[PDB]
Amino acid sequence: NKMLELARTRKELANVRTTLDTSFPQYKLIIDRDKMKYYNLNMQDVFNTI
Amino acid sequence: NIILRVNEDKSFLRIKDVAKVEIGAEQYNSTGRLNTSAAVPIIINLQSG
Amino acid sequence: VTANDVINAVNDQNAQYATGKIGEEPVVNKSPQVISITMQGRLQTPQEFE
Repeated sequence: NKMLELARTRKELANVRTTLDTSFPQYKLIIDRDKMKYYNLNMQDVFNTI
Repeated sequence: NIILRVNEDKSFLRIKDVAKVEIGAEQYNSTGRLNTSAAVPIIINLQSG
Repeated sequence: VTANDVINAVNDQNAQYATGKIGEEPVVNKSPQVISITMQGRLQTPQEFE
């Protein structure tokens, strides 16, 4: 974004754009490994269920 | 912190208890020198033709 | 005994190879020499499969 602003404001270039979009919503899965193994659960089984 | 076992006392047996973990190398034997000074040799092969 | 018990026994007791090296860096330092350990599970004669 900083580079694109610099290219926009000067240096004889008309269009400057980036296809990098980081605004996509995501769900970050936080695994509590202590709690996961406290019950006798394998990680692969959990993610197969998911 | 990989959990090998749970001790039934609500305590976890982890790899740190039975092993020593570090970032090492796949192989330690081979070496290289450049005028009595350690170096990484890069053998470059010329393509046919 | 079922045929599955024979399939499992043959598949298990007729096994491939596994090797290591004893007296190798870094666990052993300044060793006089390097020795390789080889273990084979293969069966070759009909008496060995009986």
